[PDB]
Amino acid sequence: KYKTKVPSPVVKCCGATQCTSKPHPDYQCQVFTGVYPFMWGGAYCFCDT
Amino acid sequence: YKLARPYIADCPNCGHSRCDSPIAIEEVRGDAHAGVIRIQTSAMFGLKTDGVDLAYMSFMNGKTQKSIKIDNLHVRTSAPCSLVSHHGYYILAQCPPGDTVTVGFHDGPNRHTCTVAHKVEFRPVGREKYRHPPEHGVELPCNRYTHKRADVPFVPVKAKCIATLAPEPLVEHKHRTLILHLHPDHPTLLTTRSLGSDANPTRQWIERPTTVNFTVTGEGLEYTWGNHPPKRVWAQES
Amino acid sequence: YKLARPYIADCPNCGHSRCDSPIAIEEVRGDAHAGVIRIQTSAMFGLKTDGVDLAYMSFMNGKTQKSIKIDNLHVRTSAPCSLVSHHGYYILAQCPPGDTVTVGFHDGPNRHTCTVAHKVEFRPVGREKYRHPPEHGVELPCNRYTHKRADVPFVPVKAKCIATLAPEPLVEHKHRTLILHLHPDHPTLLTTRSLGSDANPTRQWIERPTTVNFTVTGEGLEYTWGNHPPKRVWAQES
Amino acid sequence: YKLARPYIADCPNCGHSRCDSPIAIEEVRGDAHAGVIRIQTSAMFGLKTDGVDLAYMSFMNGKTQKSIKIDNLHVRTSAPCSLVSHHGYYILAQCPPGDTVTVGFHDGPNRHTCTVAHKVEFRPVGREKYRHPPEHGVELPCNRYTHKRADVPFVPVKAKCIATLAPEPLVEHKHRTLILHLHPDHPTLLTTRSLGSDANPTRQWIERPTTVNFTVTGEGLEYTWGNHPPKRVWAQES
Repeated sequence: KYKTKVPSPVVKCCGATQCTSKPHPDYQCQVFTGVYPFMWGGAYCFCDT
Repeated sequence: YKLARPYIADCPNCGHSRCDSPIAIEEVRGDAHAGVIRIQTSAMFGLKTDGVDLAYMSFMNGKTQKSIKIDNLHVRTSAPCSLVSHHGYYILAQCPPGDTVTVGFHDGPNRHTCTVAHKVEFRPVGREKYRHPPEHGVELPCNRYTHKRADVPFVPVKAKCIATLAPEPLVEHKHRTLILHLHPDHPTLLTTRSLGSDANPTRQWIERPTTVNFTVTGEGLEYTWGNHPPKRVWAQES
Repeated sequence: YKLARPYIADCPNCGHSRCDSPIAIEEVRGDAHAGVIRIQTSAMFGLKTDGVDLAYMSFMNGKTQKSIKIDNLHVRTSAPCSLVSHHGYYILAQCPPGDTVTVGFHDGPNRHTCTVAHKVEFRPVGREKYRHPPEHGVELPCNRYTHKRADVPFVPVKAKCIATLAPEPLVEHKHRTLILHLHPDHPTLLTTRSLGSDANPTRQWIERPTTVNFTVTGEGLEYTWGNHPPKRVWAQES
Repeated sequence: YKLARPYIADCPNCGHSRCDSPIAIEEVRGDAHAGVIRIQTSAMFGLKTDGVDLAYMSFMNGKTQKSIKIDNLHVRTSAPCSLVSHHGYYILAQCPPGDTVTVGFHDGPNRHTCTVAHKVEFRPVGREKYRHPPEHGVELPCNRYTHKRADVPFVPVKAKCIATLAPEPLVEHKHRTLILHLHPDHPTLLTTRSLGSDANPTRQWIERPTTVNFTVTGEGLEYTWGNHPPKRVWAQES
């Protein structure tokens, strides 16, 4: 019986974020670009893409 | 000895305009079919300024890390919870599911509560899934926690924990055939097999006064009648 | 009647605020299909230190013997509940479940809530159980209690309690046939028998707009349609 | 604009037997699939003596436009709740479930608090309604209402609420035939029709790993997996 751990995600405003692998059993990440436009969208960020 | 002490923390869910709360929880294990829950808290019982006691707590209550005896720092599921043992960093209380553990301040007309959600997987692993511990009847598989401290955490255990029941089936042995006159007042999982060489792999949930006839090899049979682990009968003819 | 002075009783689940609390239920008696419950509390209602009143109570708090007006001390099963009559150690109140009674002060000391799990009795009337009295027409048998202020328990007494109804049955009398177009909003027991020169021993459960055709001899039929007592026609329209 | 004056109104349960409250909720709109609530109160929120503000309300209680801060009169579930917008006679707030809203003054021994059990309404917006916001999935259009006023009632709107998602219809391509292994974690409506010459008129509610095979003519098919409006595939091995 596993426990799912969802930690807060690494957001880089005005730059790419690259995944850092962790040996947790079904560790999965995905990098999503252009997540939050100018100002609010779910985080405030000056940069869009 | 514990290496952490209570602190004010943003709650996962607390009342809006009160989310800047004191008293919080880290993780909880409730994977048990036990009525007891193992808590890793940051609103710690089993920690005073001196460390581990059995009836004292410490908290940062919007104040500072300090202790008093259990009074203002209350565990709850959403209703009261009575602790059993305190072990520093880890707290043990009964708050049966362990998916919702609520540390809350219950003074004045207002009702302040921070509640923390947990990543527990409580699943069947026994011979049946069943009700949480009461006081009555025979146990069934659980994954309880230790009920005393060692000062850091309480250890994980598999054992068997209490379950309610009703009068066990009136068995009648007769020529190669065994009738079970049943009187459940509570849902029982009935599992059968003959113990001779006849398979009889028969699960059924039963409730209410009914009869269930089974074949026997004449060389016993098991009928497990829920809220008990396998019960077995035998004889030259059964 | 309201002899002697109140006492505390152990609350099965209370906070760390109290536990040795007042207003800790011993028994509750139901069978009511009204929303009323007769409660036996450790604390005495209808008695203050002045002796017998009708809207004041007294309690041993396990810390103090004092009385108040019912305001600060409110009964609840989630929301507040208003008492109706007091008979010393017994309360009679409108508060529908009675299965669990939670008496708490959200004004008086700390945030006190005692919640009690205790004795109850409830029964079907023989058609459908209900515990809501609306203002929808006909009533069915129920239990209620007296409002004794003098001679300890309020004696059980039969009463009439309004039941939920639904859009009334469109009866259509026809030749040798009486079709009952029924339009429940709630499960109705339709029990019928014909009247006059026929009589049908026929139970059926109805819910949702349906038709149910019955024989009639030209001399009507009785249909009892759940949450109503017999509605009968003896028409030559039949 | 708002201009419908504050008033008092009777609320079923306050204090013990108190019911003479202002600030009492009359009507509720729960059009949202989120935990936000649109409230119609007797008391006017968003208006003080100064006219229109963003963090003041007004009420009568012996007054007619007397105002206090939205923290003095505090909304709660069983913990504080902070409103978000005022549209006069209507309040709109975030209160943790949006299914229990209690607007109350917990000031002094007379404690008036009105509670109305609010609701969350889920209605088609794709080709099916959908569940409350969770961790899973991504936001989709939901039934809702405006969450800011006009400078009296808030108006309906489609806004965005987190949908429970789970794996969408996992298509398995075969010779012009598509079996759709779909694996919900939540009640999803599966609607189909082919977009080839054929059609597959099938509404079915699904939960958990199942298959639903459909014919195709090699010219596509639609599967709507409710909470979304039609999704279409066209002549793959479809």
